Amino acid sequence: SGFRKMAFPSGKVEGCMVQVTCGTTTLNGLWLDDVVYCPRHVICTSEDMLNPNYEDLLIRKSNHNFLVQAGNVQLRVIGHSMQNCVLKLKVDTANPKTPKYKFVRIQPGQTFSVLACYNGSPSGVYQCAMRPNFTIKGSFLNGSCGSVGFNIDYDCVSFCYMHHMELPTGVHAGTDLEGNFYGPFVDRQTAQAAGTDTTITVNVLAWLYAAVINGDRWFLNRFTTTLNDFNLVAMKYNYEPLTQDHVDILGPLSAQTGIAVLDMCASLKELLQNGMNGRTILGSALLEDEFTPFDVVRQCS
Amino acid sequence: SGFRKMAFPSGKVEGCMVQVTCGTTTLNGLWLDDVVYCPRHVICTSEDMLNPNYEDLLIRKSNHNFLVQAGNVQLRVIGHSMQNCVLKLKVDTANPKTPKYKFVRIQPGQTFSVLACYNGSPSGVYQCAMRPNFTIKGSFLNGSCGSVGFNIDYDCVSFCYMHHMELPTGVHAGTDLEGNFYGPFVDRQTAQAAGTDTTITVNVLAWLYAAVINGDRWFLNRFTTTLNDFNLVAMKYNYEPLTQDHVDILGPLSAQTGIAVLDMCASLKELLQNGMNGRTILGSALLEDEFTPFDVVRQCS
Ligand SMILES: *[C@](O)(C(=O)NC1CCCC1)[C@H](C[C@@H]1CCNC1=O)NC(=O)[C@@H]1[C@H]2CCC[C@H]2CN1C(=O)[C@@H](NC(=O)C(F)(F)F)C1CCCCC1
Ligand SMILES: *[C@](O)(C(=O)NC1CCCC1)[C@H](C[C@@H]1CCNC1=O)NC(=O)[C@@H]1[C@H]2CCC[C@H]2CN1C(=O)[C@@H](NC(=O)C(F)(F)F)C1CCCCC1
Repeated sequence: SGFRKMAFPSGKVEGCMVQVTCGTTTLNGLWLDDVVYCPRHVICTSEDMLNPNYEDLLIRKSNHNFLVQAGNVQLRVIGHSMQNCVLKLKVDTANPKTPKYKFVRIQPGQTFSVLACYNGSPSGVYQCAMRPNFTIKGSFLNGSCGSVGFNIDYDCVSFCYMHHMELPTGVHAGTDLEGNFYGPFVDRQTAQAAGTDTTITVNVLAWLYAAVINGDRWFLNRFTTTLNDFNLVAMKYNYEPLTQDHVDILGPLSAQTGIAVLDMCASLKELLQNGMNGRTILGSALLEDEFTPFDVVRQCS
Repeated sequence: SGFRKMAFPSGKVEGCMVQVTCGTTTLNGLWLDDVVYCPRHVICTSEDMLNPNYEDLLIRKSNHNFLVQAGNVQLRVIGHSMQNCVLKLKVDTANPKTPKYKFVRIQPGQTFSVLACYNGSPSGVYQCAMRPNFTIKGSFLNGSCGSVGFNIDYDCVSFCYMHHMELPTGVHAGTDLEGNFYGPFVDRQTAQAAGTDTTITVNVLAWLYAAVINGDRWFLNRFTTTLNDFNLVAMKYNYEPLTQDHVDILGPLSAQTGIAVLDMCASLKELLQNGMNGRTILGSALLEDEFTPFDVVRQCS
């Protein structure tokens, strides 16, 4: 039945995307009820960005310094406040398309959908993982700032990411919707570096189970192993240690396939030690770590 | 800035997805104006599907044999007709969320976004290519039938795919919105086979340009080649021949990077002849053929 990098349907979030302008700076905002959330660096000039004092920069602004456009209609700003690295703009109209929503802070290894936006206009949607080093491997150009990441459980949108910056390795960094950065990054145009990344082991194992459920079995073997002996090989290949919490989460997939977790661990070990020898798994020549156990169950129903 | 398999925002299509039930068969339909489009096999029992006569099966049905649910509201059917492999259900309410739309039949090598749907509820969105053998490498379970594929240009949705079936290789087949199958497939549970697939050469070249635009340059070389000598190596690696039409389409990417098309061809030749030697391009260990030149320009702005 097949296995694809699948994003959440983006309709509930499209209806919240607006354009926020302050002087010559234009980026994207999220309009929920009578509040528009955007990156605070909207109030910055090129010069300010080298070493901004945001509190100073903001006390020098008024409501009228902020143009908020929902498509054609201009929303009148009637209030502003900063929360960490996000600006909150109180507007005179509650968004009639406000979905059921929450603000959630995701953990490294968890996945979410990104709605790339330019000038408040949705451009595309794709799935990302919060990397262990708190970066995301996104696709973001100038104008993307204020684009959000989200999960949809039932009809409730859980917002977990707002886009702020690109690092020199070509990966991306931003905040939760309360304005707290993921990882040790700051909203200043200064030399900053992604820390060394690791492979999300539990997600590789989840993807191996997805493979089996779709009829790729070539990489399986009769062997098993212990959490301990497996984790020695993980250490060696720059893979996150696997925990009992990780084995427990892989349970439903373990049952559905009848392959024990520590049996599937023995498969990963041999793949790590010998490579794939010109073969592929779910159309990849690399071990994929951007599917969670939940993503695999969800998609393989 | 990064490169991702990116789907169109799915909002305009979510607002068109309905559930169609006929007896015990439930699948998805597309509600545009006062018409609901769905797979004609909705009128089939398990038994009928082994060798249906659809004309017969349909003449034995009335408007009242079709329950159409848009979320919680039931739409009253006031007409029905078959067009090839699609059923058209005239309903008593024009869809207030009908976007600007077209029905288009796409060519092999072209891409589109799929909104996977179950019980008329959007489940996920992802990008697909119409393969040269007229299959798509989708992710579709029982209940997916009636799920649509589409491109969005300006605010106009061009619908190009409706889902009908899975082939034994685990790839998928269906129709345009006028009910004509892509490829030599029929809507009957009988032994049918995907033909041998080729790699979309123009899309691999487009993806190499995307690579250069994002700073992957390792695979470039000083050499060039001719269309003919390149096509000799394409033949050998099960790659579609490249045409002047393909070279012309790659022009804007050729210009933007200053790498001539036949220069980038000499790179593909060496990648085909010697492989990648443990290196990756845009995070893939395989040559990717599901990005069009348009997809690369659009995303790499
Ligand atoms: C974002 O602000 C944006 O989209 N703003 C638009 C409105 C005004 C101009 C465009 C922008 C998004 C990135 C641009 C390229 N790809 C992106 O994802 N972010 C930034 O430009 C961001 C600002 C805001 C906080 C810090 C500064 C600098 N910055 C960066 O992304 C830079 N990164 C760094 O300085 C650092 F080293 F990572 F810290 C990039 C440096 C290379 C060139 C592109 C920007
Ligand atoms: C689709 O009709 C559906 O979703 N309908 C729902 C309502 C009733 C039950 C589910 C369904 C979608 C596929 C099922 C698995 N994944 C899919 O993409 N299509 C079919 O089942 C389709 C019907 C309609 C036209 C032909 C028959 C048979 N069929 C198939 O997909 C089978 N393929 C073939 O018979 C053939 F060889 F390709 F010709 C599949 C065979 C094995 C896998 C399950 C069905």
